[PDB]
Amino acid sequence: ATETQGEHTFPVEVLISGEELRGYTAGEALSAGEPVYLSGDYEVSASSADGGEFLGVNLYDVASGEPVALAGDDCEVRVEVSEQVTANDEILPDGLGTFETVATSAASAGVAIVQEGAASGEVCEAYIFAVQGTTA
Amino acid sequence: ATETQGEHTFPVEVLISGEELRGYTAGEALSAGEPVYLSGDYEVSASSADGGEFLGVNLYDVASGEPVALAGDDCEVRVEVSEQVTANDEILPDGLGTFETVATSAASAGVAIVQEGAASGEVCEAYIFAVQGTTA
Amino acid sequence: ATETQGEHTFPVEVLISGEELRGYTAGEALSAGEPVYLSGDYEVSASSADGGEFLGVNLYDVASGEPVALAGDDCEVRVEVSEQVTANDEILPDGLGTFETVATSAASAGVAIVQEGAASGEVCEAYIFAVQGTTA
Amino acid sequence: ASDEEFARPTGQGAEIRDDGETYTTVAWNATKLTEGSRVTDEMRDQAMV
Amino acid sequence: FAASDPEYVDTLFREQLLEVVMEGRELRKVAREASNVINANTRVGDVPI
Ligand SMILES: [K+]
Ligand SMILES: [Mg+2]
Ligand SMILES: [Mg+2]
Ligand SMILES: [Mg+2]
Ligand SMILES: [Mg+2]
Repeated sequence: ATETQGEHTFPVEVLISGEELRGYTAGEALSAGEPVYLSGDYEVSASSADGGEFLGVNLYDVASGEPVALAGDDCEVRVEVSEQVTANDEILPDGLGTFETVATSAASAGVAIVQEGAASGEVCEAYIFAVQGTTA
Repeated sequence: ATETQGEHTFPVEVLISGEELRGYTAGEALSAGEPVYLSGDYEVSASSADGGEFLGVNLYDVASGEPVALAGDDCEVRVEVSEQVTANDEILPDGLGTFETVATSAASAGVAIVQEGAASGEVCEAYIFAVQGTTA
Repeated sequence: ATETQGEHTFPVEVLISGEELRGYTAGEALSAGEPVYLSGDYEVSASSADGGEFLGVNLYDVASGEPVALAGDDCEVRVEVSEQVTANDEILPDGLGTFETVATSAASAGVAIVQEGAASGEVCEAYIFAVQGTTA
Repeated sequence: ASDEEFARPTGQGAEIRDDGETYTTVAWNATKLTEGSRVTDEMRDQAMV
Repeated sequence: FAASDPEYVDTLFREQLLEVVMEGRELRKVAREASNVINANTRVGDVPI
């Protein structure tokens, strides 16, 4: 996620509000605003599509094995979307480093609610409210 | 919601506990204790029945276009119910400015859990645990 | 749960992190790490199996009728499992004062996610994210 | 206050008449404007500013 | 007419709000007189009989 002010591109501040900021270890190289899930014991990797793989979003860029700050549920976040989102859309991880709507995905429940709408490839503002692990 | 004490009517304190207190713009006239959902970008309106429309409860009375405060999830709240609720009932908006049980609605999951039971038209004490939005 | 250091036994602390520490009345004798649900008006009892019965975990040992502190959602907890948990596993009440995987239960959705894997009868580190009640 | 008006022509020994100052109000309804930011302690140390 | 308080009741002054808030129903406080009061050092304890 990035913001334009003239010729300049700026790093988007992922966190709008919230205090659910938690330490994990990176299972791989992660980028800011990337949705993540537990890949091992206190270890997080980037989410695949279609649900069951969401703990939060990564707050700054990490290499593999490094300590990650994660924004969980109870956080308002600036996040990138792969499609058009309206306000009140439920979104979950896309598998592509982004969020997509529950409507588009093969899943049936989301992890964040869209507070400010955005086009494909733009930054929405969302509230994280849920976690998805494995249910079998 | 309101409380009769002889000749007097008192406002009911919507917020029992919690710090999930977040700023939005009212899309219509809203009253204290009323359930709401996102109708536009950071704009909130009164929820309709059968789920997919809940962000929080309106904390104080507002006219259309005014800045509103909401209690979201991890708030304990005082709210008005359209039917008898016992403890451990899951509740969601009824579309009438009040709450009903998941069991009565066409929805399959709620947004709050009843801690203190109430009769129809009276104040229950509930804990907000989820938000519900558009899933298609 | 407990820890051995030579001849000495020490209690395990249930709460790893989190501040959703809320007060209820015990409806039975409850032990540290025990999952509970609302049995009555602000009154909590030990959860049965297969979902629809979870508000939090009991933070310290209590007798019947005594005030109890619960960790709710937003809390990282040290809790005991009946089976092998891996990271990312969703867990919910077992009916035995312990936790089992959503995979093992008749339920489709969990209340906590396992962060640190553990064997049968051992202590996992888990994050509580949801509450469950009566949906009919 | 109401606008300045004009005194009235009068006979001698006659009753003076009233057109006293009449009043109204203008309302204000202040809106809360807020701004916030957060910085980590390590950022605060390391930054050149 | 002229200038009277019924006209300018919100225009030239505010209706008083009394600085004293009058009480609700007060329940009868007796226990401190009606029993022996023990300032305990501990939340749990026992009294010898
Ligand atoms: K939450
Ligand atoms: Mg908050
Ligand atoms: Mg005369
Ligand atoms: Mg005149
Ligand atoms: Mg004793």
